[PDB]
Amino acid sequence: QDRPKFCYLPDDPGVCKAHIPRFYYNPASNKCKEFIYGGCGGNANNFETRAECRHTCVASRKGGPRRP
Repeated sequence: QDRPKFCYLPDDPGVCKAHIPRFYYNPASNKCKEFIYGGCGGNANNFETRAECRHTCVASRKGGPRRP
């Protein structure tokens, strides 16, 4: 893909018992979401905003003149 494969990795907050506002890209639904990060496991898919999350994987695209 023209985009990073780590953007496909499901949200991986890990297995810890904490709470940190984090974000991941969901290509399967073509949408950004916020998740609660712990502190145990994780991946390269761990942002702090939706505008970043889309600019990471949903970059370089020109198709659909303002879809409904």
